[PDB]
Amino acid sequence: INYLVLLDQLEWQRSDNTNNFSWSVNSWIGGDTDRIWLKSEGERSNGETEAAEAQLLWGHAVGPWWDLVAGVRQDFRPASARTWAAVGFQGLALYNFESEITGFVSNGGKAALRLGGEYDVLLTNRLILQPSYEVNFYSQGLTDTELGLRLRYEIRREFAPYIGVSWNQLYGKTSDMAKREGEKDHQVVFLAGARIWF
Ligand SMILES: CCCCCCCCOCCOCCOCCOCCO
Ligand SMILES: CCCCCCCCCCCC[N+](C)(C)[O-]
Repeated sequence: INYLVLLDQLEWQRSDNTNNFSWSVNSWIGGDTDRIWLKSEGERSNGETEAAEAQLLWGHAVGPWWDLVAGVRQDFRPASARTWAAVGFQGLALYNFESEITGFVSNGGKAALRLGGEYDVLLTNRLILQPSYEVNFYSQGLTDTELGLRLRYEIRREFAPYIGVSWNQLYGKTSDMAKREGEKDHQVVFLAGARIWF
């Protein structure tokens, strides 16, 4: 009936001797009370997609801005794949906020939880500063946090180039493995990209 295509982040990322193209896409299709969400979010470098993740979710409205979502998450790595059942809650109001809390369950008793949010701070009607956060837990369990700041200029409302920074931290076993591989367990990542929706 209607739809929204929101390519929320299409961005090249630069940190310590790393470089990738990353994406975060969060789109939906349907009616006023029920919709199908298509989410996708991933990284590639050197023509090799290092990692990709997709979710297909039924969203049922529970109030003016919030949906209950239930569906499937599919993770891809070059030599492996993993399927999760997903259930959570998703809020979205364009030019205001997005917020999500989703749990995931997979075969081997594996569970995960993701918290995320962003909100728009209008500097002008077209220059918009967007702080964001994402928190990931895994249990077989806090694994990682990303605190972002993206400054976009809406040329068109449909094409908004931006620059930004993300403060990324690892925790616990993920942090210990990072250090064991000779790497810091935190990064400042620099971003250039575009936000596109229609
Ligand atoms: C509030 C905005 C913070 C601005 C931080 C500075 C961003 C500077 O970098 C912008 C251009 O670079 C972005 C990432 O680079 C792409 C990765 O590959 C490039 C290879 O050089
Ligand atoms: C279970 C997740 C909790 C999310 C908290 C939601 C905030 C409640 C108020 C925002 C809007 C609620 N509303 C109006 C959609 O019903």
